[PDB]
Amino acid sequence: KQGLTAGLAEAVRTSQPEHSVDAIRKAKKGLLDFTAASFAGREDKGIQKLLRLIEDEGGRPLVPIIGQGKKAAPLQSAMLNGFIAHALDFDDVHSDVRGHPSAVIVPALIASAARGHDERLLGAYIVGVEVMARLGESIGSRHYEKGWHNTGTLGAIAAACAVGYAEELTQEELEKAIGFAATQSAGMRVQFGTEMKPLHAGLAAQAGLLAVKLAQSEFGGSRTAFDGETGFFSLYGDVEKAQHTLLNDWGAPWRIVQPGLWFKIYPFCSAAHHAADAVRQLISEETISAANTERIEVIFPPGGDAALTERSPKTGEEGRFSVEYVIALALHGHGLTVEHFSSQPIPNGIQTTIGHIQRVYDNATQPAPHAVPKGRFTIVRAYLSDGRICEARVDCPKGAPGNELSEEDIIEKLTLTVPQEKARRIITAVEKADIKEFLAHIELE
Amino acid sequence: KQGLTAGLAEAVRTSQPEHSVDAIRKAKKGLLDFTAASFAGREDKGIQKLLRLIEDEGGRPLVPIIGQGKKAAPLQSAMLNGFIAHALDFDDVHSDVRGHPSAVIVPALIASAARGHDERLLGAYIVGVEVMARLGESIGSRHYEKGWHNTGTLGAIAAACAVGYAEELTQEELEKAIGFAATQSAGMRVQFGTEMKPLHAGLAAQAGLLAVKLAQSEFGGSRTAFDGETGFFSLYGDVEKAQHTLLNDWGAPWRIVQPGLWFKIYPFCSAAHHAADAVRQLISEETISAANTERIEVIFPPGGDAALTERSPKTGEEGRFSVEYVIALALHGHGLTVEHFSSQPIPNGIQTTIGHIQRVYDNATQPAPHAVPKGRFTIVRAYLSDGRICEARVDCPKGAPGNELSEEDIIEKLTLTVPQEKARRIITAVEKADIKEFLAHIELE
Repeated sequence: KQGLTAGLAEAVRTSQPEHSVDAIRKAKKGLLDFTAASFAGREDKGIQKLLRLIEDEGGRPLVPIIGQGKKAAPLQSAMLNGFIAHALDFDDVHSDVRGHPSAVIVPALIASAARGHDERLLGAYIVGVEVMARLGESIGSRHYEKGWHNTGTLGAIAAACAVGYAEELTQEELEKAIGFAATQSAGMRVQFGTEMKPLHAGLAAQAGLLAVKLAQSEFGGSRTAFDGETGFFSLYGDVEKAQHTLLNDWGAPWRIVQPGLWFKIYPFCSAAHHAADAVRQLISEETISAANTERIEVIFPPGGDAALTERSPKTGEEGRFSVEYVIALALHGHGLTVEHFSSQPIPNGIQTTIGHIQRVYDNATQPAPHAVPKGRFTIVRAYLSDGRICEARVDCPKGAPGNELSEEDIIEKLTLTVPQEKARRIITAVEKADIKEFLAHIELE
Repeated sequence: KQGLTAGLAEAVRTSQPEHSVDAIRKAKKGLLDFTAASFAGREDKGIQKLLRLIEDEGGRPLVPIIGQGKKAAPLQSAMLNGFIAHALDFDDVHSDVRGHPSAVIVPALIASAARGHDERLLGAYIVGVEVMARLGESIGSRHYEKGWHNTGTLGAIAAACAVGYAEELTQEELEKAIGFAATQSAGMRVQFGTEMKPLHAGLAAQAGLLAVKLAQSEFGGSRTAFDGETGFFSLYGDVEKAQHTLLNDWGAPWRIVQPGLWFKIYPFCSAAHHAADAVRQLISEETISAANTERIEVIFPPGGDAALTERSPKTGEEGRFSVEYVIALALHGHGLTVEHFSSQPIPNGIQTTIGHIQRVYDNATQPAPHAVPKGRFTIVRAYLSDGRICEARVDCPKGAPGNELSEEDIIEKLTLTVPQEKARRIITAVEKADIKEFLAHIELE
């Protein structure tokens, strides 16, 4: 009669992710996307606030701060590197997680790898994603609806499990590490729209790393924190659901492959990517523009735009969650790029165009079987001068599983910030599973 | 201020605790009890596990680790000193908090006072207790019953508010710090019976200190984390209750005075202190002993022993939550002292005596008007040869508000560990509000 805590600890401990060629390939691509997203945010001012904070605390310079040209202590690095990866909303997402797995897991593993077992990082990454996906599937819808932020609340446990795999924790050590992570698990969706939201990823990475370090120190703790009427799932979610779903069909195929990580080509809310692809198609094929369009209708399935909470953004940052701003920015001839999603105010011409973009809801159109997320689509319809219309539909955006990034796409995202030579050195280190060389290259200056 | 977050921030910011002579006296006594509890646990092996961890991380030696003879970084010191204060269950309790306020608040304030504003520490301590008491009152009974550990889940916000008062944060900065603390709030009762339970106090102190440092760094965050249907009280407790109770009659009377901190004379669960007082009375006045007692009946009102979850402890640590062990230990002629509540096994003779002690429940006996906690009493009845019985009743144990420690009790608790001359110098520094000298003394080199 094995409880959920022991069940998860055993599944993690005895995993053999390196036996899956596809999962290893996907983990290498994940390291490259994580690096690209972190580099693209290297000038974000929140990073400097956090660097001044940890410099005031002090710490041994052991782990690189990605893209920042310095090192810091392991737990400090986990906080910093999680924030950096998530700061621009340019990092990866996972449909099971309903959140951002690599921004939590990879910082924890970077801190572990800088200090041993780096030969297990890729496998640990696969296992970490496996846990976070399954936690997201198991916790229940009410968890997010009530106000918890999955990236934070499930990230600490997933990071503890990834690092626990990497460091070859015993069954008892891993059970305790899971409980040490669960008893720190936190993060509130009220922080959305502020830089505390990406900081949740760093604090979750830090909490999971601390959980492993406590277990390795022989610190005492519960071995059954998932179990019972006061266990983690009863407290934060749906324990019946977790009992049915958490461990079923563990591993191959790994969740990092199926349903798979989605690597973003746009630095804004994944829920706007369909519209972004569609309007770009219309601008390319039909030469539409803000000047020649009277107005726009954006068609979602009911609830498809729930994450796009900004209908009248004033800032590029607020515009990250506005399908109106995404479409209007493209119609005005601008790239859907990092520089246009900052705290600077949206110019008045684009705001005028935003006022001519409306959302409508279509409960009859059947989503495509390969849609990401499942059941999602978006149609963009432009109204031109003489009553003419044109439309484009996207169900699986570029970068999502089923519409994967090309070789060249990965290189392009990496070279947003660094020369071609740097990006190629990074790619080669990752291809060779040379984690020491990877870590050396991603520090930058 | 309008809304709960702004309201609490304003209540904290504009507090004038220094106008309350009684509150200042109580805060000084709380500092001395915190110090004595921390000193008494200085040999705890968990402390060395945590010291090795933070030494591996590194940090500037800025803040004393109480009783350990070294300094560490502010956030590290908060973690260490909260653990140290709570490690033996010898630290203070508060009925509104349903938890251990000083083990959270004083570590955060020590880290803040070591870097300035030390003249505000005593006031900040009062304000911190005010917040944690009100959170414990406002969150609702279901919070603890569901499985959350109030010391952990309410401590970060209380510590952020104490340090925010000490460092004179603005209204906006305090609103943000409250949210930075709330979005980290965590801690599960499944960790009871392990040293992770006292570590919750340090992790809460650390999270509250981080919240203040983020607000001071101009880090972005929600200013309304208590408010709305995804706010802290809706997520973790009873938002209706909090709307009625959180801010009402603030600071009048200060909760550190009424109902007041309880300073323990025994290093075990407060709920056993009545029985401890009673059995000692019986041993003193009637010369009962393990040898001449057939059996014991211990009488509680319904629910009075709910916290005493161990009826058949195997170790002194488990014995901390066993009225049977407390009574049996006293009957066998041993002091109710730190050395008898360690992880070492309970000897077979004491276990035999434990088997002769039964709990019974009396719903008719009226608690005394001065009972602490409200409605609580304990009667100890000893059955001797020839059918004789003797009984002793305790309603307000020594150390509880209304039956406060003498000066001599305070010095005795301090000298469990250090010579009388050292303790007198510590007390003198606290009496004069010489916080710098106090901080110098409690490092123990």
